[PDB]
Amino acid sequence: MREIVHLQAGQCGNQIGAKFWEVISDEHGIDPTGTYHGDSDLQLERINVYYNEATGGKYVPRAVLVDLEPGTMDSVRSGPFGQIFRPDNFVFGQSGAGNNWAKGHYTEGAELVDSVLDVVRKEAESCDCLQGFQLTHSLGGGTGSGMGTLLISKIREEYPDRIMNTFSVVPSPKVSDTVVEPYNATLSVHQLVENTDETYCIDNEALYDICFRTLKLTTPTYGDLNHLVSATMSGVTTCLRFPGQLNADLRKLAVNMVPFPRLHFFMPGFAPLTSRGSQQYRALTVPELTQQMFDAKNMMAACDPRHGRYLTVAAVFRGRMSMKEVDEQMLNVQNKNSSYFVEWIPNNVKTAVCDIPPRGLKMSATFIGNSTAIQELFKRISEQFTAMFRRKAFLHWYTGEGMDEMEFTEAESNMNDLVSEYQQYQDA
Amino acid sequence: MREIVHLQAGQCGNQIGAKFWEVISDEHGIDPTGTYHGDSDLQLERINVYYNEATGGKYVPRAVLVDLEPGTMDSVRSGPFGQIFRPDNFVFGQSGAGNNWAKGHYTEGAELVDSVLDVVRKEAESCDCLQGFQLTHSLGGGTGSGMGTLLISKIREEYPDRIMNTFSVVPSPKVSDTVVEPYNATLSVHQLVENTDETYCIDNEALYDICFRTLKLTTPTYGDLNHLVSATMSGVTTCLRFPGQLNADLRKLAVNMVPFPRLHFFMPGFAPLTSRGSQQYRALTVPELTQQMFDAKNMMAACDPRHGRYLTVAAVFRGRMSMKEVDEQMLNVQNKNSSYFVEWIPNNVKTAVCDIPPRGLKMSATFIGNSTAIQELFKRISEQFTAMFRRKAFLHWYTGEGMDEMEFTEAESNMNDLVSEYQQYQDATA
Amino acid sequence: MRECISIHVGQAGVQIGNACWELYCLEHGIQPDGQMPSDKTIGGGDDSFNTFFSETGAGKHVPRAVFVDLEPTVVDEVRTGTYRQLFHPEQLITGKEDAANNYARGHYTIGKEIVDLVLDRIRKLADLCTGLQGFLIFHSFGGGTGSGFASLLMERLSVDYGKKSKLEFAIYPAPQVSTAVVEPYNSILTTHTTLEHSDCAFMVDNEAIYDICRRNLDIERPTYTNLNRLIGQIVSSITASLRFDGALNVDLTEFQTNLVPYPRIHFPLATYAPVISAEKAYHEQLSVAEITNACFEPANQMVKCDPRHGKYMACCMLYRGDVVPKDVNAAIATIKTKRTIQFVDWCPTGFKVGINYQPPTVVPGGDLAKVQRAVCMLSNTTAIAEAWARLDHKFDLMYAKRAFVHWYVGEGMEEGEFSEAREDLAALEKDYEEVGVDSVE
Amino acid sequence: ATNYSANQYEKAYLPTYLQNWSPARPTKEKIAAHEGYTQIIANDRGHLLPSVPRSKASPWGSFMGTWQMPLKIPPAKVTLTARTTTAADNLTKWIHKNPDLLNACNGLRPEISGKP
Amino acid sequence: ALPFLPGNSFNRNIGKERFHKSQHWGFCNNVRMLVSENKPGVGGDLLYG
Amino acid sequence: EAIERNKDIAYGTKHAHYDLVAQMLEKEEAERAYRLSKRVQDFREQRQQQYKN
Amino acid sequence: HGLPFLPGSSFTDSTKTAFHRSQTLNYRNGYAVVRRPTMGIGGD
Ligand SMILES: Nc1nc2c(ncn2[C@@H]2O[C@H](COP(=O)(O)OP(=O)(O)OP(=O)(O)O)[C@@H](O)[C@H]2O)c(=O)[nH]1
Ligand SMILES: Nc1nc2c(ncn2[C@@H]2O[C@H](COP(=O)(O)OP(=O)(O)O)[C@@H](O)[C@H]2O)c(=O)[nH]1
Ligand SMILES: Nc1nc2c(ncn2[C@@H]2O[C@H](COP(=O)(O)OP(=O)(O)O)[C@@H](O)[C@H]2O)c(=O)[nH]1
Ligand SMILES: [Mg+2]
Repeated sequence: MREIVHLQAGQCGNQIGAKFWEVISDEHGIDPTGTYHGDSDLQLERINVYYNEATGGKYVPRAVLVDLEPGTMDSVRSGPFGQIFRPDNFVFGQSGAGNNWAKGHYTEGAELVDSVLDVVRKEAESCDCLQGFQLTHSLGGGTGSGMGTLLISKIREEYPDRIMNTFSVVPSPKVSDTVVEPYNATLSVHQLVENTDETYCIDNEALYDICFRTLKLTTPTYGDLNHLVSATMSGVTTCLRFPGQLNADLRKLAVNMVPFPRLHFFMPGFAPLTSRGSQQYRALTVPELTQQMFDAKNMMAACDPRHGRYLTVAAVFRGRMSMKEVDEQMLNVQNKNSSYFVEWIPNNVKTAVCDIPPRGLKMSATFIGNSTAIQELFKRISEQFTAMFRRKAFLHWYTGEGMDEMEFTEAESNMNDLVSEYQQYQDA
Repeated sequence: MREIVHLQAGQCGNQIGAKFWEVISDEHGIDPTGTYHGDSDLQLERINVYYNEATGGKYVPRAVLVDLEPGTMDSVRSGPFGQIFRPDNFVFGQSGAGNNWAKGHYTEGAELVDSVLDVVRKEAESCDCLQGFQLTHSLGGGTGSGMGTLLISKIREEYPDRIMNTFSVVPSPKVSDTVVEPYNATLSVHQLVENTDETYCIDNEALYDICFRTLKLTTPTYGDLNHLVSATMSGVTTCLRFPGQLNADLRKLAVNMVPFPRLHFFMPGFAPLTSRGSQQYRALTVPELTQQMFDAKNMMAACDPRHGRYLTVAAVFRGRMSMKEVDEQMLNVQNKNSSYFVEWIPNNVKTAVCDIPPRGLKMSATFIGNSTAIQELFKRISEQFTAMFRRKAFLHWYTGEGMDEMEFTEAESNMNDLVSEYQQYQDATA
Repeated sequence: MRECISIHVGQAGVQIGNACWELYCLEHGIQPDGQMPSDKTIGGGDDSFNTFFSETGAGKHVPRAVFVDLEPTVVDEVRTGTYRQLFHPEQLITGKEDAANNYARGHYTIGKEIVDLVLDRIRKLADLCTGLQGFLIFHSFGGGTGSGFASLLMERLSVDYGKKSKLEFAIYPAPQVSTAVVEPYNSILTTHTTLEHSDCAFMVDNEAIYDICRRNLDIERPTYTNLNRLIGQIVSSITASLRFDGALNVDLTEFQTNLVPYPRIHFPLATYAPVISAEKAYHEQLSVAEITNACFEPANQMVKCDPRHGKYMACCMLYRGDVVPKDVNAAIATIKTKRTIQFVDWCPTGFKVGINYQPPTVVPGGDLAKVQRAVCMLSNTTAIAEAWARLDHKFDLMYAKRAFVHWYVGEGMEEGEFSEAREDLAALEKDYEEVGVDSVE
Repeated sequence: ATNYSANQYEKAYLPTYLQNWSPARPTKEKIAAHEGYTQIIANDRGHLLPSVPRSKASPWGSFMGTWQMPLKIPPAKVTLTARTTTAADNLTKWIHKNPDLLNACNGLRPEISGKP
Repeated sequence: ALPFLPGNSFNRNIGKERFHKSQHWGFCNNVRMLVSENKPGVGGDLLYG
Repeated sequence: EAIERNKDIAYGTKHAHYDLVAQMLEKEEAERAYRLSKRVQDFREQRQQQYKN
Repeated sequence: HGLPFLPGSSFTDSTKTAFHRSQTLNYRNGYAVVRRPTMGIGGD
């Protein structure tokens, strides 16, 4: 019908996927055993987008959990919502890459590329009219950034027309936890530009920014961070699963967000974030929802859009509202902050309404936006990659894998020609 | 009516068919004593296909247990269904072959052939209209690969028109359990290529694979292997015994599977091989059945059909279903994978249904496929035989029995004739 | 499954193995006999020990180690000790006569006798093994066995296992105090032959640990046991991510890769924090900022080199306990914003952060207090080139007169290999200088 | 002798997946057929005929013990990323110094990656 | 306690010792013959009936 | 149609119950194997005490 | 006490110990075996 097969790669991928598969189970009212315990009829009306039917009133996620190290699976499989995954879909080898992008991509990722392509193929053909796959990984890893590209390059050949998302994670400059982070990210964005329909650049440091200042959580676990990201991936396909006054989908956003195929990097957003005591003094209304969103403090990216031009904007709203206000509020921001919006594209924003609110909450919204201020990230990563690469440092690890050295030069050049082309659209 | 005499040769033959007669006893509701205790009336309607009536309301399988050694027959009698066989069918001698094809075929089995022919012809006469016989043996031994073929060659001369099936066990490349294995294998397959209507190639290393992959058994003994083979043998003649919406027999499957008389080698598989982790997360529905049917991992041979072209494909179904899904899902595999099916045969798949499923199960099927990937077995045996036959290795055992050296030349030239003729059918233009 | 196999060589190797394995047994729950203090066999339970221990058919666990020493008594103490039934008897291998502070004897005459037996034992241990992460090899550069036989074991282990990690904990010679006269000869001839055959190296001197244990833990009179407790704690924090879950786990290959920029240089310096007594920790609040600031103090390194006399090129960092990623990031920011800590030009981000949940266990009779959080550090810095320079100075002024070379030449090693090894270290120091130079115009 | 291919099941017999954690035997992935039958190459008791060609090298394999091995074994892992030209040359020279270690069965075949 | 199908079978031989075999069958009076109807099975244990 | 869906639910329940029986039987089998190993070990302990003394 | 599952709405224990990771996924012979996950993180 319209089905999504959720990919997975690496320890970053497994911990976001564990939380993400937790939260949609709550919207659809699915208990840890797998059965259905919801009370509203429409909670089970389009579940087959993500779940697959099994006997006994049981549903299984359409996931492909992949990692070079089994150790991440064992932590996943012992969670509350860990036994809901079918065991055959787990794909895992014996040895990892050790934050080396080349080991993931060329030598060890080759042995696990046969089985993963089988697990998706069985799930790809199970669904009649598959809408498109979806992957989450980190660019600072060895498996998610590593072979995690080798799936993407392969399945584009098999299934070109289907839509590939990626809630990939981009390293942050101020705090980094991998020394060879520049080389993996430089060699992965070069994969991302050629083979991807749409990308969401989520940075963990901005998640630390949000939790510290807005929610003011004293002890933000990595579970809290994944909840921030899992809530985003629900809000992009909520129109797929539930009806609305003006409906949408993945392709409706992607078509209406990408003016030229080279630009598919978008800054997500999620509106109703308040502290424990802030909800006392708040007012659940649409102008406040749009006010809390466009503030740069709410973004989970590492770039302020006030420095660039908002190319295009998507806003998807959750909850039964009156769209006199949503059109008037969307025009108010468009006309006030005129300098930060591009000129050759009028009516830059796309809107959609999904009537069913998230569970326990009255109103919500999410946002996808393309800016020229993101290139403040690619430009920022490049010199970190370049300064390493003048001295040929950390290169014997990569060169010992059999790759030549011109891959670094071209991946630098694609990275530099992208920001050059991206820079031109700012000054147009 | 339509009867089958189940032949038997060697330790592999006796141990495989010991399980086989049990699983069809359970299908027909027969106790170890031999009496009828079933409840459905169709459980005894076509029982005469295999069983023979005895006085006092008892049934005797129409089997002929043959082996040059009396060894395994003690274990056969000491099994759970040990005394169901009538004792006069047990035919045996003094000294075995010792994995020597020559002794079984020429110097020792030639004394044991006459007695087996007496029992076989006695069973052959008793039935009115016998469809054919059925032999289970291994190609890596001395008796089933040896005199087991001499039974084949003699009986074909006596009864030309009857169908002869052979659920042979071929040796495996990766681990072998006999060092003169390619000597007996390359010289037994020459007997099959002249005198056999069908052969099913069952390889153990595939059987060891399937138990771990699709069932996740920590300790799969040879009993679990033998039950896995015996489920296939039931699945080909279930449509023969039990009524169906669209029926088939052995001969109906025979006509549609051999395009030319030289090609009678297949690779079978069994559909609802479901693991003890996966029953919880599963939906028993016919696309899931044909999904696991055509996955190459489910084959029980040492050849990958993804490397060759499927000539003809058989799907014999068990259980009550809806045939629209049966026709549609077969069509989906037909067209989504175009390059693995030959182009000069449109609609390379034959389908048949049997209304009654296997006992204790709802839905099932078995698959018979004639592929050009089976030629990867013959060349492998040819090289392993040639490299052993270059230096006259292990040969003094065989030529000391009186055989000349020249049969090895013609057995390998006929064998390499088959691989060349198989290859030309793979690379053929429509 | 996770796996590290231990190849302790020498007297230092055996005593370090004693401390490490006592800590592992107490941490996992294993008795000194080997069986759990229960039956606990109605099902397969917690198997986290599988990276160090091996199950048997009797419900016993056998360590994945091979103690080797070329003299009997150090291993006989193990064979008669408290843990005398923990170790399978064929694992602990001994020899009749030792090299006696002679790399030549430990490399050519006596070392080559017990090469085959130890290699066969290693082969059986690896045969038992499914997912082998690495070989942990601990020895000293001074002693004859721990230099010569350990070098030859590495050299043949390269042939036997092409790609497996061979991690190297080393007792580096102390700059002033010493237990030997002929130790610089073994020190120069060891690194020269392990330079292309070793993957990483965790060299520590006993002197700096003596200063640490005096200054912080208030033990005025330390002992090798008191030092071995700290070394066992270091190895524990290294392999904790393999043994237990974490917010961000880290294998061996990860911190091998994010620590060594160039093929010849592989010499990190380790650091543990905090190491304070119970009285000292009664009054002191401990947090991520305090522990990561103490990790950078020159008066806390267990090598006698001040990194302010150099520049870091990498830092692997391993948090353990009730640590929080937000405070980790705050601490990383506050250490990056300091000029007293330099970094090379080519490395803007030189950090590799791992996180583990389980706080470090305490062994009875120890010195440390029970602490909720801790941190380990492996810093690859260029401030160790002064140590190599001092070593070359001592070797040079010994070698001018051909002193003690009559011992070495007889056993089967020529004198030209001395000069070749000295020239190799001469090249290595200049390599360190080229790395330490900055390309700023 | 010859290790053939399990095709679909080759990953079940991959050398690391059989607990053999050393570099291992080659696995022949392809096979070829020969028309006709095979000539005799050897006499009785496996003596090669005078007319046939006969290969060189010892009929005892090639196994080198502790005392047979060279006293300076070069490593398998060679990564010529930042080395100078002469250093690269001399390490290649050390690698190629003893071909007997390369031809030995239990000897090493190194991997040499990159250019100075 | 399982329906008889592939996979649903467990070897009862775990725990059993003395896997002796009997001498059923044999040639007496130059005749192929099941010698003796009263011999035990594997383990020296009685058959059924 | 309601009868058909009840039929399918019945077949599914039978399938799941047979799974649960199979798993419990394996666990009991592993317990029996462990017991046999322990009996072998205790026999060995007795003979080992004899051999030492 | 059953507050809705919203972003940043969760509490964690401050006194649980052990944190033992058990080996569910494993290899046997040349195959991959996925053990049924009893005995969660830390034994409980
Ligand atoms: N840190 C630490 N160093 C030790 C220990 N035992 C010995 N050493 C050091 O090891 C060096 C000499 O090597 P040893 O381990 O004593 O003896 P060996 O390695 O067996 O060499 P041989 O005595 O010649 O057989 C000395 O300089 C000691 O400082 C120990 O338990 N802890
Ligand atoms: N956003 C987010 N990032 C994570 C999480 N877990 C790990 N990461 C990031 O993943 C990066 C390391 O990924 P890694 O484990 O090496 O990926 P792998 O090699 O593919 O398994 C680190 O920079 C972490 O910041 C998570 O739960 N959420
Ligand atoms: N599938 C299967 N194969 C078996 C069994 N028993 C033996 N074999 C095969 O039979 C071959 C040896 O057969 P053998 O006893 O020499 O047969 P015989 O010489 O005719 O008696 C081996 O390669 C085994 O793989 C069994 O129970 N099942
Ligand atoms: Mg000593």
